[PDB]
Amino acid sequence: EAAPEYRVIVDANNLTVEIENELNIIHKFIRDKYSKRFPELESLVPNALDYIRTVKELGNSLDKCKNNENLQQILTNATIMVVSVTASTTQGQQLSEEELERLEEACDMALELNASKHRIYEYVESRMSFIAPNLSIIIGASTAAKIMGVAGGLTNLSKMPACNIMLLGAQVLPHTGYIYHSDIVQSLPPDLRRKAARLVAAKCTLAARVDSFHESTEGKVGYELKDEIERKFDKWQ
Amino acid sequence: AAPEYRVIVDANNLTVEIENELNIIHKFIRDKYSKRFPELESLVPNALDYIRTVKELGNSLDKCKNNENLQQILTNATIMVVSVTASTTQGQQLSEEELERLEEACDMALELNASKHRIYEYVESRMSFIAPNLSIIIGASTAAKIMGVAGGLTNLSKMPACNIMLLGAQVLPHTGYIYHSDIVQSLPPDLRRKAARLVAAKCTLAARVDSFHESTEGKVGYELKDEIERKFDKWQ
Amino acid sequence: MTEADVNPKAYPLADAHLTKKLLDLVQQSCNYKQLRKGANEATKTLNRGISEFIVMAADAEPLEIILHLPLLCEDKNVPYVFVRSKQALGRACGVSRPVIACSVTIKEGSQLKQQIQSIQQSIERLLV
Amino acid sequence: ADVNPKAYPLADAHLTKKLLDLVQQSCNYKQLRKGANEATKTLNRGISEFIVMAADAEPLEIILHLPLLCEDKNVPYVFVRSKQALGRACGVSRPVIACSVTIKEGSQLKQQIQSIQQSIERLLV
RNA sequence: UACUGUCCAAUGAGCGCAUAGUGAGGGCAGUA
RNA sequence: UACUGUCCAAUGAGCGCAUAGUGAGGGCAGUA
Repeated sequence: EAAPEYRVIVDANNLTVEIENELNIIHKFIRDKYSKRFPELESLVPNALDYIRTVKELGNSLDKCKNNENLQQILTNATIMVVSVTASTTQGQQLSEEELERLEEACDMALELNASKHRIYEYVESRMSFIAPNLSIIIGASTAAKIMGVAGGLTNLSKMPACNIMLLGAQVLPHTGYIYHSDIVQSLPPDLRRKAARLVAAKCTLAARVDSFHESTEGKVGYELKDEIERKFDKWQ
Repeated sequence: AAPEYRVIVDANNLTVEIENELNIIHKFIRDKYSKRFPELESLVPNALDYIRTVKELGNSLDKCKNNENLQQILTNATIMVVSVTASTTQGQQLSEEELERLEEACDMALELNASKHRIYEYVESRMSFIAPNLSIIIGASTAAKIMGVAGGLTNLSKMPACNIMLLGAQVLPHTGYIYHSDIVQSLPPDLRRKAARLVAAKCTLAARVDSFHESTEGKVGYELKDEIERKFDKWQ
Repeated sequence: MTEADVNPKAYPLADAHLTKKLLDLVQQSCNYKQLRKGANEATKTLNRGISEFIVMAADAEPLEIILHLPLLCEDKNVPYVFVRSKQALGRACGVSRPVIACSVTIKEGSQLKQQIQSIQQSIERLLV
Repeated sequence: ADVNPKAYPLADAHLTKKLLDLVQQSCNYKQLRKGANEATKTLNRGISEFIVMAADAEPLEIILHLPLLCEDKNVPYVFVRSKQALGRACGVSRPVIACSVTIKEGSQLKQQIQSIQQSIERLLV
């Protein structure tokens, strides 16, 4: 009916993935155009946001890795020692003001994207739990907004067999779709995934239907199915 | 260039085009002639034999008994049958325009036909020099087909049977030139998949044998076909 | 006590005597391969427009997990009826588990044609 | 007994064995493709380490193409006197007339393979 | 599952359709 | 394969790559 809220969230959800891509790429750009000085650091901390965050501080002068305050609060202290040793055993040269200026500038970018990212996820997870509360409980805010994006809204999403629902937005890996790459599935031993998907797929089809008619608004059915699923995951190792 | 094979592959193609034409003509001559002698269509079912006849008897149906030329084409049975059923013809004569056209179309069929054969005689007489052992298994024709799309007997020999089997598929899924060959075709349809695999397999062998022009008088090829023929006679 | 109180949304709910005829029919159509068992599987036969009727169990908890179906037999104008026991129904389709939805597929020149015929009429009768 | 001349290079009764328990070993490791067909596939795809063939396979020519794909991407290859043996070696009830050892990054066989690669070179011109 | 007998099998056993598809029993343990 | 015990199963068991692709044991009979 005109502008239906779901659409607004689907599109909203999408900017997050756009930003994953954008960050993923900014990651690669910084670790690269920085691996000129401290080329080793890359391999030391493999975590994007942290890395990007650190390299903004570290910067042009790399002495004093120990006892800095944000270098401290952004990093585990067990891994702040292992730098000062490979910081003295420096492996690269200082940077021009034109090569740094574009590194600092592309960090502020990284973080400012990251902010915007979370604060979009916050929006989607919220409104999603009002739109379709049970579906959400199982697979998650976003993934649920994705299956819905393409299904074209909770109504149709509902009238779909689980087999089809399972394959939503698939083309990397054959017959694996939004739910396969979901969070709740990927967090498993890879031999367990082709099964887990159909299990989750099918329960989602139940939630989806239950949400279609607006029952279990508090989220009951959702929580139940999510448990019946997690539990089967243990029995399964 | 000057790729001998490419010509053979190319020529073999006419033969299917001519084969297609002949078909059209037949369907045409059967269509027009049924105004003069309807029932004939089904006494002579054979495309070529049916033309040769409408060329022979033509507008005068009576000239078909005692007929020397006819007797060299049709069993006494069929002849004596067309002869009796043609005193009960059930269809009128033909106007010159209608007859000259149909007679002219017959002459065509036959000229095509007999030229198609002079083409086949070439394709075999060559296919057995470029790839003798191959030809003996599948058919000089079908051989030259897959060889055509493989682009040479050498590139053919550098292929997995699995692929060869697939040469020339777009009907049925993953049926290629081999699946439609004569050998693969001349059996009960369930036994045809196991059969395609087999034949593809054994051709990948002959193909390789012939990429080294060995067993040129044709040895390998015959033995291979034998092994294949018995594996069939076993299956029922 | 009368268990005669089932979720009202489960409409129409077969008369006991009717309920027999379906299970019985369903049991046969299972043997003539004119039967599909499943929530999901029934939904398919609806869309592909090859279901004569839909039988659902009011047992079905939560019920909404199959309520999407009645709204679909409206579209494709297919008769649909609820029987009382998902468990009773499973056993009819010949399944050790409960089955909350089944469909009797269409098929040409099947002896159960007039049987299905009747069943259908009898369902029509309560939807009206 | 002497083998058909085309069989070349042919491995010492020593090289023979060294090869066949490499092949066995690379079999329980996922790095083995067995069969003249599958053999060719991998040559084509540039992911072969070496080729082993079976100079008693008649007609010989039925594998002699493999040598010519070893020239496109330079890849080694050898002929062991018997295929029945090479079949036991690949883990099969039937004869095997050729086989190919896959390329896989970080394989503990990595050393024991190059050991063979370099061993065949010394056989060739 | 296992045993026997026999016929095939890297010189290739078995696969080959649908993926907005499929649609019934299955896993594991003990016994023969 | 039969039987027994347990778990899971139509509220879905099991399937799901590449077709110029796949890549190992399989069919039939008898016995348990």
